[PDB]
Amino acid sequence: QVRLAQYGGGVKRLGATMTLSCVASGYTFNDYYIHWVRQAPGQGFELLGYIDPANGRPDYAGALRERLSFYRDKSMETLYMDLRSLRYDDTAMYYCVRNVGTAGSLLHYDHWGSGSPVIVSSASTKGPSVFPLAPSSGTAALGCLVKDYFPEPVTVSWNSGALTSGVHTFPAVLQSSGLYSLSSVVTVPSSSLGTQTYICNVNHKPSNTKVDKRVEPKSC
Amino acid sequence: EIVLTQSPATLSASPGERVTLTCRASRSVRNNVAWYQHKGGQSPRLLIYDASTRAAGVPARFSGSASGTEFTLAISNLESEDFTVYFCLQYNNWWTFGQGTRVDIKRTVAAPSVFIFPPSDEQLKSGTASVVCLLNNFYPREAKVQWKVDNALQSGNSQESVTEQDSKDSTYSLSSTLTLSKADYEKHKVYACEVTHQGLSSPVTKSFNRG
Amino acid sequence: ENLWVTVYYGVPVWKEAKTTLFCASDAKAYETHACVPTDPNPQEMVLKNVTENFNMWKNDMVDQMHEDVISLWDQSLKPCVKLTPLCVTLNCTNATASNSSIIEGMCSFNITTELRDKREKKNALFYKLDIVQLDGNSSQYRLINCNTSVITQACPKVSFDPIPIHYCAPAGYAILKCNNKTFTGTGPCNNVSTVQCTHGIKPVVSTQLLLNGSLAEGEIIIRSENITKNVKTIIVHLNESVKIECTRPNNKTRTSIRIPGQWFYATGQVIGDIREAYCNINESKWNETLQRVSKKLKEYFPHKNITFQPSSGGDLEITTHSFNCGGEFFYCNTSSLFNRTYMANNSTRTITIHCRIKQIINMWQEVGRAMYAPPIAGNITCISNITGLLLTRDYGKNNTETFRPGGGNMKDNWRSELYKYKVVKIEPLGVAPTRCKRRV
Ligand SMILES: *[C@@H]1O[C@H](CO)[C@@H](O[C@@H]2O[C@H](CO)[C@@H](O[C@@H]3O[C@H](CO[C@H]4O[C@H](CO[C@H]5O[C@H](CO)[C@@H](O)[C@H](O)[C@@H]5O)[C@@H](O)[C@H](O)[C@@H]4O)[C@@H](O)[C@H](O[C@H]4O[C@H](CO)[C@@H](O)[C@H](O)[C@@H]4O)[C@@H]3O)[C@H](O)[C@H]2NC(C)=O)[C@H](O)[C@H]1NC(C)=O
Ligand SMILES: *[C@@H]1O[C@H](CO)[C@@H](O[C@@H]2O[C@H](CO)[C@@H](O[C@@H]3O[C@H](CO)[C@@H](O)[C@H](O[C@H]4O[C@H](CO)[C@@H](O)[C@H](O)[C@@H]4O)[C@@H]3O)[C@H](O)[C@H]2NC(C)=O)[C@H](O)[C@H]1NC(C)=O
Ligand SMILES: *[C@@H]1O[C@H](CO)[C@@H](O[C@@H]2O[C@H](CO)[C@@H](O)[C@H](O)[C@H]2NC(C)=O)[C@H](O)[C@H]1NC(C)=O
Ligand SMILES: *[C@@H]1O[C@H](CO)[C@@H](O)[C@H](O)[C@H]1NC(C)=O
Ligand SMILES: *[C@@H]1O[C@H](CO)[C@@H](O)[C@H](O)[C@H]1NC(C)=O
Repeated sequence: QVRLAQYGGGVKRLGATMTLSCVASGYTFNDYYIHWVRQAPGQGFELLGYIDPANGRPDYAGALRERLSFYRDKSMETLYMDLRSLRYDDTAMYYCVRNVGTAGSLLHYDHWGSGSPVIVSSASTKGPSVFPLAPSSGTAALGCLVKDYFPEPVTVSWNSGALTSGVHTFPAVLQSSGLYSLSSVVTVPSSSLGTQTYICNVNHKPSNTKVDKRVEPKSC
Repeated sequence: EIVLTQSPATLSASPGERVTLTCRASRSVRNNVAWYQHKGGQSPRLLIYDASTRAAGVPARFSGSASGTEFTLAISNLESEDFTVYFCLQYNNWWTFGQGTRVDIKRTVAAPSVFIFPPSDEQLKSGTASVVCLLNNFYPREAKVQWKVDNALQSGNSQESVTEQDSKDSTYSLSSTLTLSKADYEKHKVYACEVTHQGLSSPVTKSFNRG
Repeated sequence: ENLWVTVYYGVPVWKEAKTTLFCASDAKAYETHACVPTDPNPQEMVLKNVTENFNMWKNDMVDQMHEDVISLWDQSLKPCVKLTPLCVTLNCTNATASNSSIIEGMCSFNITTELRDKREKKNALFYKLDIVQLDGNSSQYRLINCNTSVITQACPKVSFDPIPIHYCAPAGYAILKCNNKTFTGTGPCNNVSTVQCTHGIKPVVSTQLLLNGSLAEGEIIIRSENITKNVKTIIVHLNESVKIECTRPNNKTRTSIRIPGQWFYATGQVIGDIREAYCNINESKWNETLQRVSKKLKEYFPHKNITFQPSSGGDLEITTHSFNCGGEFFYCNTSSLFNRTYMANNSTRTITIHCRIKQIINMWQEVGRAMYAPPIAGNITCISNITGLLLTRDYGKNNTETFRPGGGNMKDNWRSELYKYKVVKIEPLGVAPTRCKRRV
């Protein structure tokens, strides 16, 4: 019955100040505390802070007392994060959570919001640089490197979608500079390096650019 | 302060069976411990609070217990939908989270096929020459890759990626990348990726030479 | 052998249960409470060799009298004027007094009066806290809460004040007191005693600390929940009173605006030169009390330092000490008072603190309803006795804990006083065996 809608997110530029909003729907707004949790990729969850919506009392983590701010509006029952001076490590999935508590103590969390992903980078919309990784020369693998494209997603296929034997398009990795890169691989017989033709089809919908790269010629 | 060390990282079972996850606390937390089920992208759901009490609307096949400074999550009738991440939480003090644990499909032991990929000459013209290692069709998740250039260990300046578990034969595929510049690519002649997996009997290493 | 059943009436045993509690009144009153209910004289007896568990968190009558306070406030505020037609657009320039930035409403507007012919121009005096700025030109202004709720003026001659109230048990229900001195808010008392009704609990409304209350028996007592270290509010009860002196130095001119039989009250003009209202604290009593409180709090926490800061964020009800005195509501800067630290190993000097006062106050637990305080003429002086603190804690880290004031929820203030009592239901029909049959 209760729902925690979240708004704001997507891509934010480096060094800027960002705002997230949440709306609670179906319960007594003054009764429950609200906590703000986040998850970086490849890391466990950690708590930023919490807010009492009744009197606006916040509390913050030790390492982030200077960069955060919480507040709320009681009439539209809306809650807001402000985070100042975004840095590259803040790439995370952000959630609000409702907290169950007694008259004197706080307890487990019950509900989790829909969330709001945040990608921090200062990079323009750009097509992919495509580098044909050389075939291994009974089963031999060949692949390709997609590098420095923004934003997500990217489409990779082989032989115009025909060569599907062991296609493994790995998930996109955000580099330190603020750009995405990944490696796409496929496996063929070792003799087929000398006979079969190879196409790495890369398409980028936001920049809308498509290159069918030659991975075949360095069969050496 | 409090560190919840969840254990192990990965558990494997067939559908319908029983499975058991452990959460080790750094010190005494009384029984202010909860367990949550994490869906594949959606909002996580509360399973168990106060270390033994099943929450409302939760299926009855879930169970949980406390053993002092150790907490146990048991699933009796593990379904196909239940192959997901679960994590342990504590609230005796300031709030901390464990690493979580993925439950995947059990199958037989599968050895990785390993390939090494030199930097492309297009990448040399760009100058961002990076080396690729590939492991294909292995089981389980335990596997480990190291990077050695001129038999010298490289760490930090590398990336890893794992495919999702294959829906047909339950195996896995892992790529790793050693990022370097042109000048960093010039100091060494012999490049190698060293692969250790429980399916393999040894740290099998693939290698190549420059030029 | 030869035992048979027997029944006994008037059995001294009880259970714990919820009930509705009765209340008392006073002879003199403001004039539902003014003449009712009865005003009896209570007596107390000691239950010798009786041990009983108490818990000041789980007990129910705190919520009951919280509802009673809300209901009495609503019934008192019900026969009052609604200030709806004052929500028209205000044009304020605010340059009449010697200094204008202190108060910043001095605001003309149109109001219907006594004919419903056409609205007439009037002007009044207001505080900038109760005034919000509309869009566009800055000289346009609006009342603060009229975008959210209706605002009612309190009639000045029916003003409610901390009249002491006795809570009477109904028939068949008994009240237990726990006269032990070192009661910790939970656990078994071996000093149980019974009354018919409680003493004179006053409806005190205050934030960041409580005042005009009772005093502890031994030294300073600390009450807190013990389910987890993550606590909402920790109550500190003093064994020694400290005196506070509050003052609003200026005199004010009440003016009346006629809207039918109602008569709206506003401020006309401040008399004389402007001075900012302020409060005074005996410095030696305050710092000695803080030292005693910190060195008593480190019993719970073994090896970590103790450090104080004022609260951050939120509305003025938690960033400042807010209370009522006379007919006027005060908000007191407490930044200088709570700046201390201590390592874990009689009336000289006076701290003065600056204040601000505002007329439109929300209900002290709830938004979506607000009331307008009437202006009070003349200078106001107040003296009060502060009896305890309501504190919260930060996380902190190794070697250092951190405690800061809080307590926006008004219910914990009354929970700081009704910790003694508990209500039990009498079960007088215990059966027994005996060595006797019945006549046949
Ligand atoms: C009609 O009625 C309403 C309800 O009664 C009146 O109240 C207004 O409602 C709107 C809509 O909810 C609010 O707008 C929001 O304001 C947020 C903050 O804006 C100002 O307030 C801050 C002061 O409060 C806090 O200050 C600091 C941190 O800022 C804390 O430490 C402190 O404890 C306080 O809690 C100012 O500091 C701040 O700089 C602003 O001046 C906005 O953040 C909020 O979300 C927006 O956030 C981003 C832009 O900042 C962006 O993502 C979006 O635009 C997003 O919308 C939102 O705008 C009003 O604040 C609120 N006014 C109040 C409460 O006084 C309303 O006034 C009334 N209409 C008229 C005409 O009077
Ligand atoms: C805590 O305890 C202290 C100690 O008693 C207490 O201070 C006293 O408060 C009362 C009421 O707030 C004050 O009494 C006022 O005194 C002035 C001067 O004598 C009177 O003019 C006042 O009369 C008002 O009310 C009348 C009836 O409505 C009106 O006709 C009249 O015009 C006034 O508006 C009122 O009786 C008293 O002076 C102080 N001080 C002392 C030393 O008694 C304090 O209020 C308690 N509570 C709190 C929250 O601190
Ligand atoms: C009450 O205690 C405080 C804290 O010890 C005293 O404040 C200190 O006063 C000395 C000089 O008297 C200053 O050098 C310190 O910097 C003050 N510390 C502060 C403000 O934190 C205060 O003087 C004491 N008051 C009385 C009347 O004894
Ligand atoms: C009050 O209770 C405490 C709890 O142990 C006890 O130590 C103390 O002696 C009691 N007070 C009296 C006067 O017996
Ligand atoms: C507390 O005292 C220190 C002393 O240097 C001062 O720097 C700080 O601003 C003070 N804080 C408050 C809230 O008064």
